[PDB]
Amino acid sequence: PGIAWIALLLLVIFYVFAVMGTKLFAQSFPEWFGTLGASMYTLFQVMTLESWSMGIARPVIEAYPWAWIYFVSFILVSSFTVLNLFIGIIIESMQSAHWEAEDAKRIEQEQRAHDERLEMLQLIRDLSSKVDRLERRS
Amino acid sequence: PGIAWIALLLLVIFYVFAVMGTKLFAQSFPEWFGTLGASMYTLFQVMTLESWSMGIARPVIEAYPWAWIYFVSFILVSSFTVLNLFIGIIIESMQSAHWEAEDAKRIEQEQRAHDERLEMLQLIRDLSSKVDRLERRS
Amino acid sequence: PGIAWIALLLLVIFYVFAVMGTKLFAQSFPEWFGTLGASMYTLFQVMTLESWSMGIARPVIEAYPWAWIYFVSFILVSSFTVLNLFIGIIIESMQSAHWEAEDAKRIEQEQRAHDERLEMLQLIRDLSSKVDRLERRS
Amino acid sequence: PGIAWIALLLLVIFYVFAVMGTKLFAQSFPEWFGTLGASMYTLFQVMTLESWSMGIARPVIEAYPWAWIYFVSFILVSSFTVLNLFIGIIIESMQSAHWEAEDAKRIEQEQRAHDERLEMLQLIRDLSSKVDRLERRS
Ligand SMILES: [Ca+2]
Ligand SMILES: [Ca+2]
Ligand SMILES: [Ca+2]
Ligand SMILES: [Ca+2]
Ligand SMILES: [Ca+2]
Ligand SMILES: [Ca+2]
Ligand SMILES: [Ca+2]
Repeated sequence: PGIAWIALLLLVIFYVFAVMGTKLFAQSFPEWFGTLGASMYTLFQVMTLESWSMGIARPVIEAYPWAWIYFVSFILVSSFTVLNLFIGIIIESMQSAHWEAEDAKRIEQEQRAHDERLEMLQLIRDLSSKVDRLERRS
Repeated sequence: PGIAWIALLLLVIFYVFAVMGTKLFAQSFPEWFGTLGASMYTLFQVMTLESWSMGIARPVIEAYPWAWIYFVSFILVSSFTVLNLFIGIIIESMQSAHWEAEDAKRIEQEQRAHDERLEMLQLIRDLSSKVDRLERRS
Repeated sequence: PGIAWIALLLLVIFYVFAVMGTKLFAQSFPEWFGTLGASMYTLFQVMTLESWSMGIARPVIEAYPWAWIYFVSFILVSSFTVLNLFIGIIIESMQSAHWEAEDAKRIEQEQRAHDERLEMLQLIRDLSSKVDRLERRS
Repeated sequence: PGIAWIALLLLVIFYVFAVMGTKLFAQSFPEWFGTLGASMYTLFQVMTLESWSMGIARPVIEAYPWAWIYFVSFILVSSFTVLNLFIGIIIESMQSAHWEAEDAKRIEQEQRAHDERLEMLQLIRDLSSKVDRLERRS
């Protein structure tokens, strides 16, 4: 398993949508969608929210007015799995730098005293056997 | 309740302002605010700050010179209830993955020794009952 | 007293800079820096990094070629005292929604047994006198 | 060394890349890469994703087709070694306003009852040497 597991999913979405868009727009916007290789570029350009609608979406949507859905969704999904991936890094850093190291520094402190108690206990019971061996001796 | 509760709120702010925009600018920016759906689009774009100002705000502000307040507010609000949503996940995931788990492991490893303590205590007053039972017997 | 103290500071930076730019560029970029309240806009737009350079800076810098330091520094400072403020919310949220109620659950779980151990102690000294009065009573 | 150590790294990449693009695009794109401190600029602008591609890269890629790798990877690398640094601020901020304080108040609270325990044991042992000097007396 892993984080670099969404970066697979994401790089899947990235490919999924790239070809999806070559299929539609390569037709009429052959500089943006003319090949797969430009889609990849344009889709990275588009993920980076740089003249995404004004530049690309609008004039495409100019053509295929439903294209909006294609652009909007892509952005939603794309950026959103980066949020899930940006988070994956916050977590697997924020419960790694401190929380995996204390995670065991108090897993160790705590069992370093069920060790003191359970000996102290054993000590008081060799007291009870020494005392209760002197109501059986008085 | 929930954090998919601000996703309701946001998706109202978004519809509020969409109808606000359409009612206003539909008139003279009918490309952007021509329909409710048109503004729903524009405002996604404005939210993604992609030629948001140079593209939409400023030209809407030339015509309607107070629209800045509209646009700057919508941005401030919308984006702000995403910061309020983006953290709604770093929290609900950073204290759900590390700190829901330990929350019970140290809730446990503490109440596991009110066990050892309160029983070992008992052992001592059973010893105190056996010894004080032998100054009243010596 | 709080996080809104940078909000103040950042609302300072915003004001200082909006005047400095009015005094400089009002002159030749009046639409952007003509009034105070339009440098306020323009620097809201600069802060949002929307056509920031290619739309404002490049042009201002065509004219005044040291204005770069102005823009860059503003951006740096601005988005930095925001990174500073953005975090002053993850922090003031992640040790407030979890690390505040535990912070008192196990400052209280702790002091619930300096109050057991320290009763258990006496009860053991009360066994040390009643026994130490039996090497002298034997 | 730490957060400010990737600021060295980032400030490395930034430099690396600037001279590269000056040794490359200084020729044909001299507004952006004519000099060093124009690549330094353009690169800042390119980093902040302001017209990075439609403005710079796409036209640079109009000259040199492979130039794409140059801008993509700068963004990938650059923006990435800030995710790395941004996060190095939530971390070295998160477990530092709440967790460099508790990790010592709980290094302490634990150490104050190795001290309670330890003295209690001794108290039990001296209780034992007293009892065990009373099998041998009775
Ligand atoms: Ca533009
Ligand atoms: Ca149009
Ligand atoms: Ca904790
Ligand atoms: Ca005007
Ligand atoms: Ca020029
Ligand atoms: Ca050209
Ligand atoms: Ca404890």
